Amino acid sequence: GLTGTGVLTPSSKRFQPFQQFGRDVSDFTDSVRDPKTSEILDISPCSF
Amino acid sequence: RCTTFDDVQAPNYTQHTSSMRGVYYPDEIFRSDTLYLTQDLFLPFYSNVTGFHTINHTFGNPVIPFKDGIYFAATEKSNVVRGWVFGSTMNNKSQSVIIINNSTNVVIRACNFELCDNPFFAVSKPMGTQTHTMIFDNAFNCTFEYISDAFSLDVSEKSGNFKHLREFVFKNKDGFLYVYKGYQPIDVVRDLPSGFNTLKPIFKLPLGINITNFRAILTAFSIWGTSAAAYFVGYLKPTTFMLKYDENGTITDAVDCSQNPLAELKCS
Amino acid sequence: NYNYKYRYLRHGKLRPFERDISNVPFSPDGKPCTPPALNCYWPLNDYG
Repeated sequence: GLTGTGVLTPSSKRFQPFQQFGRDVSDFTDSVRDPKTSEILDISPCSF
Repeated sequence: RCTTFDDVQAPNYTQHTSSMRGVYYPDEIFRSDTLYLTQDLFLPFYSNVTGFHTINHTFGNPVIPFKDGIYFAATEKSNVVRGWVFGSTMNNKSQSVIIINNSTNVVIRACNFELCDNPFFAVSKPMGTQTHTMIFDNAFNCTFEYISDAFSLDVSEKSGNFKHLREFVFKNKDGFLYVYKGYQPIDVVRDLPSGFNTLKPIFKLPLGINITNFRAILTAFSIWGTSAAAYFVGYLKPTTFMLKYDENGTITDAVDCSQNPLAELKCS
Repeated sequence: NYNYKYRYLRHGKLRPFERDISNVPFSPDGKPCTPPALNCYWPLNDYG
């Protein structure tokens, strides 16, 4: 359900089996466990 | 059959300390590196703990009410007290929900149920064949039925360390049924160690009945049997909490507001 | 359509997403009755 705009790159983290989203300071999801088994970050700020 | 036995007496209502036990994963969502706030029906810290100190002298399963958020704990020895049937009038004339096992797999039904004054698990002492687990007697004007996975799950009569620890939270949300679990191997005599552990979302069942009152289910050792132990009960109360999440992505420090003016300024 | 019913009697108001079938011999302060003994009815009602 998550469209968006930015840059993706894999994680460096300690993720959990139920889990999907990270919402860094607020409501951001920060990261996706891809729906076909990957677990990457999010950097929606490309450069601007 | 209300296969109801002779050794049930009224208790002394023994109460203890609720220091920091009962924290769960509030969402499906990671956080890190903050104090995050939200409010929930939680167990208040440090407060009373209803200790039910069932021994061979006393079996303990009265009428057990829900009353707006609950907490279950049992320092188990091979998982004696399994079974949760939640409902309103605890009879045929309650469509309730039976939440039991075939010792591997969770079998749940919600329907009119022949809710006897004592149905149980007629479990033996050295082996453990549930002789009289007939609880699926009657089912008409039904609603629901659910079967989970077969998993490793022991029953039998033991003692020793308080190695198993069933820490359960059964939480309602508009009919939805939230099941938390977190394992914590412990050994005190039977005095309560303090501590804190993440409880973790096993299940939902979306059931939606008049979820008022209930009992527990035990394993009656076909002379019944409980041993030198207890089980701990709490309620939930709707207050606002501040959590300290690490960089390792873990519940590390849960702190209420309304417990303590100190805790209020902490969350302030 | 005499086949199908609803209920229109209860102690108090509802809560979201809840189902009770129990055709209580309903009465304002308990009274498990044999309706229609007086002040003892049932909540169910047909459709017409």
